[PDB]
Amino acid sequence: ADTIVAVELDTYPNTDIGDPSYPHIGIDIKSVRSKKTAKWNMQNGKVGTAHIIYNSVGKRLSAVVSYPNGDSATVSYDVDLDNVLPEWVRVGLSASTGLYKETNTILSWSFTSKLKSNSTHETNALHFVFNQFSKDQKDLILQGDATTGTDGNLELTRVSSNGSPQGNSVGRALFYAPVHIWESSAVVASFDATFTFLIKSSDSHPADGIAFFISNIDSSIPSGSTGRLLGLFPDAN
Amino acid sequence: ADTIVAVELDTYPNTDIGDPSYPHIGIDIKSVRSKKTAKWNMQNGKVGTAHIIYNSVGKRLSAVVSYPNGDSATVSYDVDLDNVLPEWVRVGLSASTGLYKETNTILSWSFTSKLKSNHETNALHFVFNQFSKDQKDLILQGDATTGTDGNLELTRVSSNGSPQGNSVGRALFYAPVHIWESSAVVASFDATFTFLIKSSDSHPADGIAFFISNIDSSIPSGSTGRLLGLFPDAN
Ligand SMILES: CC(C)(C)O[C@H](O)N[C@H](CCC(O)O)C[Se][C@@H]1C=CCCC1
Ligand SMILES: CC(C)(C)O[C@H](O)N[C@H](CCC(O)O)C[Se][C@@H]1C=CCCC1
Ligand SMILES: [Ca+2]
Ligand SMILES: [Ca+2]
Ligand SMILES: [Mn+2]
Ligand SMILES: [Mn+2]
Repeated sequence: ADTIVAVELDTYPNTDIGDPSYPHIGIDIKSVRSKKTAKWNMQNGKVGTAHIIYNSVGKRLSAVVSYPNGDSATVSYDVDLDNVLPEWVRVGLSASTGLYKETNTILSWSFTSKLKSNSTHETNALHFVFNQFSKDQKDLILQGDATTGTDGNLELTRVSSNGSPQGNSVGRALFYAPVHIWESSAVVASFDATFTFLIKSSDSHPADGIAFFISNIDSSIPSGSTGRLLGLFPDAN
Repeated sequence: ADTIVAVELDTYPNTDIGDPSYPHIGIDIKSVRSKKTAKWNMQNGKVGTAHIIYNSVGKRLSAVVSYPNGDSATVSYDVDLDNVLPEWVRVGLSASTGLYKETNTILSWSFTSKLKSNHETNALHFVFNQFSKDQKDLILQGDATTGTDGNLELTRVSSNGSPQGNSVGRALFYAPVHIWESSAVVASFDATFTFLIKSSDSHPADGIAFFISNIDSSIPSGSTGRLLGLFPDAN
């Protein structure tokens, strides 16, 4: 079982897995059962924006999803992610479909991590921005059904050439470089990710969702990780 | 009068008011009496760094002071600045000395604020690693001058290199900061300065603070020594 820290955009209410009875954002530490959730008025076929932020001083991971009509949901959780994450990690995006299905299209993705040790404004830092994904995107490690098509969009799960999503699909995009999320003597580690998405469905019950995740370097899509496990977890412990 | 939010590097234990009995860092919302505080053993004459951090989603203002030897102190407060702060305000540095005195030298000051919404994102980043005699993007107040040594001297220093007593100075960024907004999914900022606090006297005073306030903030009077150039009295 890989280590996973994630912010999950859960579109399908699995009440078997302990998911509230509505779509929701959640914060997941090493389990699909969120540590904290908030109700999320998913808007069909609209372009949504997610922001994940964490600084290691206040030790609070936060997320906010928002749609252009003004509506948004926030969730936040307290943890020393240094306790739970390895020094070095990859970061990425995950999505999945089940019997219910939905476009898991990523239009934009950006990330910044910064390690500020004990000195004069000299920081280890990494910052990347993707607003156009391209067929051959050599700095993404695509896994599963994820393709970065020619439309400038990351499709984390399968889609027909006719705009209909495929069920039973799992996909993920990881930055190629490992990220220095922490190190022993590190007074401030902090990161933040934004991504824009289009989750659209002809279904009543689009499913399932998209997630920003951090896991160890040679993280692969774990088996039995589709639909409700959003490509992150092998099972639902 | 002019609302304030500060992170104070308070070097002098003023129990006549509300400090703790050791030098310290604290988060001040409208009052010198820190809403939270942490023990901070400032290292005389050693160059240190301070990082203020805040995002409008988690509602937690955080701050950490560290020196090169590894040592650092941290303090956080849950607070929704959007509720305490005008949409538009200036940010700055402030410092003061009293009977006891020390250098309040700023070597570097940087600042980022970002206001997002539904890639509609307004932002303001600035960085000073060298201050110059003619810093037209700083509004200097009180005894603050931008020395010839490339540093910002918030309180008065001698031509010799020693500190004045009973001094109070502050540097504010010229441009007003849009610190939050109506359709603001995220309104976050973060600020580090590096500083050199030096005394020969056995107990230095009084401290340095990063602060946020309305656009027309001026030093309220007599806030020297224990009030760190920020609040009029000790309420
Ligand atoms: C929504 C999001 C963009 C994540 O806002 C975060 O607070 N990042 C801001 C700065 C924007 C970042 O994209 O540069 C402050 Se958080 C902190 C900034 C320095 C790097 C670590 C994260
Ligand atoms: C403490 C805090 C305010 C968070 O420091 C940030 O890293 N701003 C620095 C400013 C560096 C300046 O050169 O811009 C990093 Se932001 C900047 C963005 C891309 C180029 C280098 C770093
Ligand atoms: Ca679910
Ligand atoms: Ca004091
Ligand atoms: Mn869920
Ligand atoms: Mn104090």
